[PDB]
Amino acid sequence: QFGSTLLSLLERKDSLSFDAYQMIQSGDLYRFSIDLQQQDIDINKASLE
Amino acid sequence: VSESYRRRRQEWELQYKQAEWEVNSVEQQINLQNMQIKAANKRLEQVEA
Repeated sequence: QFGSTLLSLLERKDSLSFDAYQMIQSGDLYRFSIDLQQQDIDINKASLE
Repeated sequence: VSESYRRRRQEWELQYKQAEWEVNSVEQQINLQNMQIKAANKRLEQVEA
């Protein structure tokens, strides 16, 4: 019973670690997103000119 | 005849100055295209990452 109990805990742990990693990983794309959005703003400024 | 040549010159003057403005406009197009190129690069970089 002890062994099985512990096992389940490790499964829990790795689940959380995966989700955490995934979230922080996904957080980086916003960098590029911001870059390109701002770039479009500047482009529109030039068009206005 | 003299006055006729005068009018002809008036026309040529207006004509060339308008073409001059157009020659300016294409520069703005060039600038925009450069900004566009930058954006495309960013897109590639984003996909890559």
